[PDB]
Amino acid sequence: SLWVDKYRPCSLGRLDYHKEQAAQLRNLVQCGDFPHLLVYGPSGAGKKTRIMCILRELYGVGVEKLRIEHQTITTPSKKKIEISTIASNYHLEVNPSDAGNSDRVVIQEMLKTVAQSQQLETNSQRDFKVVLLTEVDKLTKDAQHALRRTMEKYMSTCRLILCCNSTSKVIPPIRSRCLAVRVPAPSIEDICHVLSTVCKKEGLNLPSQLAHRLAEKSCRNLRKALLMCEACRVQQYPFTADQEIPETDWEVYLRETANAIVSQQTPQRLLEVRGRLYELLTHCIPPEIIMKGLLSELLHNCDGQLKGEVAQMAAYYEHRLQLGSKAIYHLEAFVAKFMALYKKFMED
Amino acid sequence: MFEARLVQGSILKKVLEALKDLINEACWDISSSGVNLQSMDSSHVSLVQLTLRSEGFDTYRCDRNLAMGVNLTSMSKILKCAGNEDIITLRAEDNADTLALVFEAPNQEKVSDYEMKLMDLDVEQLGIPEQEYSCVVKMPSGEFARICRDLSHIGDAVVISCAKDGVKFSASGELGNGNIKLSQTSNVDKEEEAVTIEMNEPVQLTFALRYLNFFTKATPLSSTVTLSMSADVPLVVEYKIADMGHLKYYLAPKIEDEEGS
Amino acid sequence: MFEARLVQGSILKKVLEALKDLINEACWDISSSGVNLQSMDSSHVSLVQLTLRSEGFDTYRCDRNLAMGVNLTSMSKILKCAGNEDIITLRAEDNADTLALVFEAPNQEKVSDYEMKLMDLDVEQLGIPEQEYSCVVKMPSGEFARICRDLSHIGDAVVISCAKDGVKFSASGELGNGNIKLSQTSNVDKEEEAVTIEMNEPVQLTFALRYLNFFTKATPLSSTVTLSMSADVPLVVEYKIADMGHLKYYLAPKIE
Amino acid sequence: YELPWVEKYRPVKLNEIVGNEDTVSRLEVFAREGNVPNIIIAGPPGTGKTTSILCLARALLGPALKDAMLELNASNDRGIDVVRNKIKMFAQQKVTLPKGRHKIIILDEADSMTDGAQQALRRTMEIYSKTTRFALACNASDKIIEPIQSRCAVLRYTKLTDAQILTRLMNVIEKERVPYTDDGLEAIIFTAQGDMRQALNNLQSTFSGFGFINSENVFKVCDEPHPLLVKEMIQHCVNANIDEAYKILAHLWHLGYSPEDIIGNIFRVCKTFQMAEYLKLEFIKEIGYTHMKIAEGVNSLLQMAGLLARLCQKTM
Amino acid sequence: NLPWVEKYRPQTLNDLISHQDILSTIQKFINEDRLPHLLLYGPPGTGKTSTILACAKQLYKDKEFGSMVLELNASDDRGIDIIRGPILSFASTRTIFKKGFKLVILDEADAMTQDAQNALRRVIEKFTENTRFCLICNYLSKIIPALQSRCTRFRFGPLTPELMVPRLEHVVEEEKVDISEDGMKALVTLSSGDMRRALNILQSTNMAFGKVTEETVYTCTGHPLKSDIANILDWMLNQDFTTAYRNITELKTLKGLALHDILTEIHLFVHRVDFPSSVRIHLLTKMADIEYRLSVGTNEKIQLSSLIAAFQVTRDLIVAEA
Amino acid sequence: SQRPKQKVALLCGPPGLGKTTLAHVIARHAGYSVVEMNASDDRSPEVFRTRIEAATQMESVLGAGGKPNCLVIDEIDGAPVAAINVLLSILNRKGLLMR
Ligand SMILES: Nc1ncnc2c1ncn2[C@@H]1O[C@H](COP(=O)(O)OP(=O)(O)OP(O)(O)=S)[C@@H](O)[C@H]1O
Ligand SMILES: Nc1ncnc2c1ncn2[C@@H]1O[C@H](COP(=O)(O)OP(=O)(O)OP(O)(O)=S)[C@@H](O)[C@H]1O
Ligand SMILES: Nc1ncnc2c1ncn2[C@@H]1O[C@H](COP(=O)(O)OP(=O)(O)OP(O)(O)=S)[C@@H](O)[C@H]1O
Ligand SMILES: Nc1ncnc2c1ncn2[C@@H]1O[C@H](COP(=O)(O)OP(=O)(O)O)[C@@H](O)[C@H]1O
Ligand SMILES: [Mg+2]
Ligand SMILES: [Mg+2]
Ligand SMILES: [Mg+2]
Repeated sequence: SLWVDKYRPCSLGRLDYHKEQAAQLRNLVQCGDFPHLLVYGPSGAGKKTRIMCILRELYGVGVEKLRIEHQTITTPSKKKIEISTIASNYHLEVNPSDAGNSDRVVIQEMLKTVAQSQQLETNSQRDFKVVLLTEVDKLTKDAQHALRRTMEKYMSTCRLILCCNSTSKVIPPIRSRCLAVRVPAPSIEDICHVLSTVCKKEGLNLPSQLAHRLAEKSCRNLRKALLMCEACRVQQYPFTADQEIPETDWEVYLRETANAIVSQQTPQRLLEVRGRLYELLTHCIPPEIIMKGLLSELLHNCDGQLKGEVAQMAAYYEHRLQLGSKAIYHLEAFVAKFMALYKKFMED
Repeated sequence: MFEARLVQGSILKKVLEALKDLINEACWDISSSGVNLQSMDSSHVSLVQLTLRSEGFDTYRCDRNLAMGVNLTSMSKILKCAGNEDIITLRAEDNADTLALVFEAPNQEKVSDYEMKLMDLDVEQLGIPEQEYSCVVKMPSGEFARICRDLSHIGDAVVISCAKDGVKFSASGELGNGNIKLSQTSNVDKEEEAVTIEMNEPVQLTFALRYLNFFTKATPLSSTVTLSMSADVPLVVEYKIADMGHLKYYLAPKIEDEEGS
Repeated sequence: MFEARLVQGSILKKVLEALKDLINEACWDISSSGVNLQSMDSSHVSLVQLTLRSEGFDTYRCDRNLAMGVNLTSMSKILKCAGNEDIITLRAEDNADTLALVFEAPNQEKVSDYEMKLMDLDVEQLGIPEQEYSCVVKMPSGEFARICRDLSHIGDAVVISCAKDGVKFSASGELGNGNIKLSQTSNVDKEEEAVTIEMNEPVQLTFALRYLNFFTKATPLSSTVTLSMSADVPLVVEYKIADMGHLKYYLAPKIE
Repeated sequence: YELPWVEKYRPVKLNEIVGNEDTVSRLEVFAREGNVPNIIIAGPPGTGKTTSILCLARALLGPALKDAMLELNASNDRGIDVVRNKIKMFAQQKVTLPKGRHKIIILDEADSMTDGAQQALRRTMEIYSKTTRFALACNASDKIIEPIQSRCAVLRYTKLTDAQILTRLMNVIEKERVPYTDDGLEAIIFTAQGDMRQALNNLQSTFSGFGFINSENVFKVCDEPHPLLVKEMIQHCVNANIDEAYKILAHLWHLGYSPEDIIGNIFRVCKTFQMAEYLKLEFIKEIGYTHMKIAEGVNSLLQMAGLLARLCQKTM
Repeated sequence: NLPWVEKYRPQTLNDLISHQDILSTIQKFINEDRLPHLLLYGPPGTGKTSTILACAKQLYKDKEFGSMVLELNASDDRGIDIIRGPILSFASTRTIFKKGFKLVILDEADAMTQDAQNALRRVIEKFTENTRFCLICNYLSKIIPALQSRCTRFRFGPLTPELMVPRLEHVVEEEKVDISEDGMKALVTLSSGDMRRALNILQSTNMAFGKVTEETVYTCTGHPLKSDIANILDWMLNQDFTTAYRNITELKTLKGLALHDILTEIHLFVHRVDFPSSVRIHLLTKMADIEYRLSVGTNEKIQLSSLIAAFQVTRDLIVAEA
Repeated sequence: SQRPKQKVALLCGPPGLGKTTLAHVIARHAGYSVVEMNASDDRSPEVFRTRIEAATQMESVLGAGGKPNCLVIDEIDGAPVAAINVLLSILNRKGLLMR
């Protein structure tokens, strides 16, 4: 069993970072009229830790007894779509963004179905029940309009906890009626604290300097930090400060992509780097993640008078990739513009 | 003050089942001569005129004329509350939003009061002129209903031709052809089963079969149907509603393109 | 020129009240002996052969042997136009693209002159040999429709076991089992209500109830039905249509 | 009750069609021979796909056309039961036909049919091809599946070159003795844009509307933005002049023109404008971007002003 | 009583004005029986339904109007079903009374899919000598080019103020309202050549403020006056960023103006200003960027300060050019 | 029960290579009477169910056995999901699929 999820907290008092938000949420769920929640922050900050912790504090013992159900829905076109559901006897958890263009269909039908379902022995447990919408940000406009309709009509019997990142694409009038809970990414010292705790439980003597290296290469992402710690334990048990940390294959692939860019400024190297971009894109990783990795591994090389225009073109081609439908044209346009600007930079 | 009593009760039900799917809203024009109705389909192809005379009702009295908007689906449900032998008394006010129908048992044991809410409609009274027809054919009601019910399986249209041999109903569809002939019958023991044809000029016209299938749900109203057909004249389907009035239909014929092949 | 005239019109309705649901299309082959129909279903399991002789038609004229492919769902809407006592006459030319059916009333008030379009089809002649069957059961046809429709709910397949105690129809399914026994009835007032079992060896076989429900739409054709079953030949359901022809169903066995 | 010129001057034989000369000649070779393969005809509207398929079916069948030819169209219902029943039992039927002549199912506007309709189409056209041959007509081949274009022979009809449109237009005009001006007839070409039925209807319409066929009458009965005004607008955008082009913009906006038609005529004039090739590419990209601004729902005068500003700044 | 828009629908080909060519061509078509299928396209509220209804009532009597005219629009469900329903069933049949062609009047015809347009254009070809269609639409560009190749297209265009005043004067004469000299100018400017908005805003400020002036209709409609836009552009070209931003946000909060109307009036004001050409190119580019920027749902104050920002760059440029 | 672990074939690819021709000549090569199917031609669950237990799961009516049949379903890429569900429920039964 991995220690990333084995030593996960259960109660709100055994949290390692953001104690004040933990106390605020504990006193919020201590009284009645628990409102609609919109939890947000960066990836790996620990939103879902707060969410199952809130579910632990809201209910009794049976909060981690989860199972997968499969529910079929019908589009206006005659086609059956099977959707997945992570559910318990006290709550619901749905990812509704897996259905791309039929997100309004599932957002109407599935929560109409669970709203029309009656809580058996409702006097014993609590007043209402909670529904998690795990990936909610990339839902489209009228899907989120049906979502706020669902929030309005079953306000007495079904409150929702929407979890996402980058709420700019989340519509305004769902943010008005939802209590906004913001979970920041843990700092370098809090990541070092929880790494030292997860090593002290498992009989380990991690030096502080290697914990700083793990925190600074995890880029404020605790799950990735604990996975690096696990992989470092697998690689070598005697821990030295000068330790080779096993970085993930797509980051070092982006590093090789970036040094293939800065090596040559010719169309043949552009063909090679377009092949590398295709190999990166075929693994179903998001192109904004590729863009961010390219800019992070690109700013370690370029001169100080050229970082600003490079960053502006990075934002420009990420935005036009979001407006478009095929990623490789905008990505290789960004790479071609960077090569043209760099060869103008060293040519003069 | 509109009080109108009708002893034979299921004849209004058959009148309504004739209007049941062919038209969804209609206006009742009420005068001292009685009840009048003139409406069209939503497609504006078929015209329906329904006339119920004053003397056919049991006790009819009506001080002022009444233009009355009716949804025939609502009283299609309300006249299904009426029995076959029940007595129907219609009641309305001069400025009513309401309509009252009282269904009475023949032994005066069961009394029923039913209310319908009325809707406003703009009425265009299309004055039908009196025209002489080239062909007038009276035939059984069940026979004509069977004629359209068989010929609606072959195609969507019928070619009806009236000539010196008689009347011919034709159809041509993807399954094949169909031609049913009817001749003038000299002697029947009953006057309700004979086909009798009066003519000036042989005619030939094409009609949609959805409309004729909607028309021939008025079969139990009258035992005999009068089809008045002529060139440039619609297909008049007259049912004589006993001695209390008449139900008349008007179908425009279809366009037939002329081909040399 | 082919021209066949038939006085009892409704028997052709009884004949095709069950043929519109088994086979969507069928071939009529015309010879001086009469009119035959040997046809297969779409899934190569059930065969039908229908024979209507020339003696039972009051007017029959077949100059040359003819093959006409008739859509059996395009003909049923030319069939529902019939009265029960109407007179049916069928005509076709020697180069027939069409097939004419002419109806008259019992009082001859109306003359119907329908004419359907024929169709071209691949033709195969599957010669059924002459074989002895181990079990032959003469049984009422209305009861045969009843038994097929009552084990319609029980399952999807049937097992028939004919042995010395009689014939046994068994169906199995999620609702349970339905088992029936019919014995050799000794004394009946009418011969049509009797059951006559001729046996050589006890025979147990399995078939499909959907096709048997399709078979038993021919219950107004005759008051009796012959069930002929043996070890490996398919099940034969025989309806002797009046004194003028016969209708013959072959149903292939299921695999166990 | 005179017939319109679209149906009156329809061709009756296959050599009167001026659309695609090699395809028409091969269709006539197949009409005289008989064994016509499964064909699909694609292209813009008005090229004459319907009259080519109709003339091929007529010259094949002749007197057996009323039984050996099934024309299924867009105004008829084309559900799953229709391709299950009507097309199937037309393809299963027998017609006494000659040695080379074959049954024809004219499937006009096949791009508007549903997916299950084409799913029931494919087996039918592969199996019954010994008797019936499918002659599909369509506008865009993208809405039709690739297997149907595979089992058919695809015949791309080009947009008509203006010369053959002129030859047919002198044929119709000499058939009617309608007076004309030359530049008005070129205006009828400009209003056509490869749509020959549109050229005939606009000429028809215009003569019935106003006597002499002159640029003023056709541009009055059509009321598109004038080519001279939009061409002078693009010319004023070439030499970096926002103001002189904006008087033309205010002239075309106070005349009540919708922005969609303004940007469409802007692109259509910019297609054939005599300027530098890379400059034309940049202009077409900016006109396309403003056309997405229009199509997304921003139809202000300021979007036209910003289009003019972007065309002005792209010329230094 | 009713609103003035429904009380004065021109019932006669005499009452309507500023559409005399459409009048002359359609009456010339209908007297000699050469009327083709019609496609009436233009802005909203310029009288598309009124002229075709008055023409259909000119042809037929009231006692035969029900069997020779069928009216449909997008209030009903529209698509592939109702083209195969009432429309061709009306079109394929004859007349119940007398003889002549029929009429189908389809209001707001640009709201159907192109499959429905293909079905309808084939219906138009199939039955022409007995049916004359009339399709009223707002935008021509939503209609397939073959459908425009069937029916002749008529452009109504704008309602010019010099033939928009006297109908408003006539409804002023029939219904007594307190209206000053600026009332007609504000009615013909504020309604944007749409006379349905003119008689709706006339009833709105008659019911609301009683008297009709420039100030009453501009405060009821919420439009900014020319003095307001002059003050806004004076603050943008005169004051610094804090003072101009504070002035315009105070004015926008007090008067309830909207940034889209401010942008439109500012654009119609820029070409009055004798800006240098590059500065005007900069202004039109940035203002078109802002008007696309409001269309997605951005915060209005930030785009307001963006407009102030662009005008601050321009004032630095004009002083640097001076 | 003597069936292969791969019960059903799923040949796929671009149009116009000869998958149907290969399947037909291999069925004629392996002693099978050919029988075809279009899936979205009859798109309801019930008719698909009737054909899926009629084309397979049956013997032959001809003579002393004759030759069997193997079902060749075409165009099930566009079949409605209930038809593939019926085919899966008839494939996963453990009355048994034999052809
Ligand atoms: N090549 C041509 N030569 C002569 N007349 C033509 C030609 N193409 C079209 N026409 C005329 O234009 C009319 C309409 O042609 P159609 O074949 O109906 O157009 P289409 O190819 O079907 O395009 P659609 O159906 O509108 S997408 C015909 O009736 C002819 O009068
Ligand atoms: N030329 C005109 N002369 C007089 N009144 C007019 C004129 N044009 C419009 N109107 C008035 O405007 C009212 C509305 O006209 P409509 O024809 O309904 O508008 P429309 O052209 O159909 O635009 P829609 O329906 O919004 S697409 C009419 O009832 C008239 O009172
Ligand atoms: N060896 C061959 N030589 C020539 N023609 C062949 C050969 N094999 C098959 N064909 C023909 O080419 C076609 C084979 O493709 P098909 O199997 O019918 O279509 P497909 O490959 O299944 O692709 P789709 O998706 O069904 S269009 C048929 O028309 C055959 O008659
Ligand atoms: N106090 C803590 N103790 C141990 N692990 C923690 C603590 N807080 C966060 N984590 C770890 O950080 C990871 C954050 O993942 P998650 O909750 O899914 O955040 P996100 O939803 O933003 O990806 C979890 O896997 C969790 O194990
Ligand atoms: Mg066409
Ligand atoms: Mg209107
Ligand atoms: Mg295939």
